[PDB]
Amino acid sequence: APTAPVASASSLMSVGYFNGGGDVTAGPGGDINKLDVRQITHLNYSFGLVYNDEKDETNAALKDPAKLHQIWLSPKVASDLALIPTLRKQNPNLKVLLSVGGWGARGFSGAAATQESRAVFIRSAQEIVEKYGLDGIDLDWEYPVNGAWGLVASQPADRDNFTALLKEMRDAFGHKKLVTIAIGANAESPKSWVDVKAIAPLLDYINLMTYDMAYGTQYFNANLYDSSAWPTVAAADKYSVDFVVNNYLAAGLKPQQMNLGIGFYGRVPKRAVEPGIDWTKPDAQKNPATQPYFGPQEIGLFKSLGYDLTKDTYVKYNDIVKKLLNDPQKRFTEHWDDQAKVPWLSVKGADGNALFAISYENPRSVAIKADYIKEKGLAGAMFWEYGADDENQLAKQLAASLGIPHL
Repeated sequence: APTAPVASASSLMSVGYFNGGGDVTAGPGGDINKLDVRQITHLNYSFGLVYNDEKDETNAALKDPAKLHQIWLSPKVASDLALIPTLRKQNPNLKVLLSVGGWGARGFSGAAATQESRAVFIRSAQEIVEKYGLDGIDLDWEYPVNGAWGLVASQPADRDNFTALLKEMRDAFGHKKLVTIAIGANAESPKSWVDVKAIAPLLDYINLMTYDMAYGTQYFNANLYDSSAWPTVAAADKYSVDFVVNNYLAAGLKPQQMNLGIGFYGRVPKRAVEPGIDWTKPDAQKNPATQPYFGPQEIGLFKSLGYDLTKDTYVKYNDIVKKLLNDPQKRFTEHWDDQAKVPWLSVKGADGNALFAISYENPRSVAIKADYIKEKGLAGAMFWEYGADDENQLAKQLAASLGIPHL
């Protein structure tokens, strides 16, 4: 122990995404004038996009050749960023970052390719951070090298180009603005996509996207540990939050550099609606490891509730409460998994059998993830996102369980 006491240690972090830009699919984000920021230490306003020359880009605004490699702010994003000072009144020590990228956002591979292209991107970030009085920039490139399985352009040079982009961004911003990233759950991310040891000293912290695991042959979307009763069939699909954290610790990231991402939403597992393939098998597609257990009645049920499960499986927590838990016909039965430490709902099939419909986060499971953050010595939590929460209930539980102090 020290010979003299030290000042009060700063609290754990809670980094909340506010998806004010929205999507073309989901429409614009929420109303920044109604946003309550009392439960967070850092706000990631999302998303800025990247002007790019990828052939498959559909956003015509991003194709301006005069602005290639710069950051694009939609009208809604630019309007909202001008309103940041009004949020600071609720939480004067709040740090606000602009997040650039997101799932399906093109342009990083080209922007990162050369010192010259990186310099254009960085100068754009500097101008935006300065002119809107932000505290820093967050980069959500999904993903260097892998390209989110071909969804965005990618090349092997992305790995070391990403390091260079972050190093040159830190050089330009200095030590008085924040630079952070979101990083994927996939085990291949630290192995092949991102040089975590090289980038960690450049970044204020790293947000782990410890969610979106309800794919392939896996049932749960953000199980803390493996579920004993619902095991994943193909080894490459076997994920848990603890597995992801341990992968990044083994790759050399320190606990104090990582926030644990929490999803304020649920997913219907892809295993319900699409054959799950074990790619290690011969004739893998001919002999699926799992087969869909939803039929037309269950697909139609979700359609009647506003979800086309062939296109997306995402259900906001507020809609889980309103449409599923509070379904007037009480068609969804609630369950708890003792090892995954998350809730899940079943529906009765046409054959009368209970079927695993969706796993998600509730206050109980969020409190458990907060206690795990404390147990593992992590830096705090990150969450996606305010517009999916139900009157900030998950954000409030998270703050209470982490001990975030009040104003």
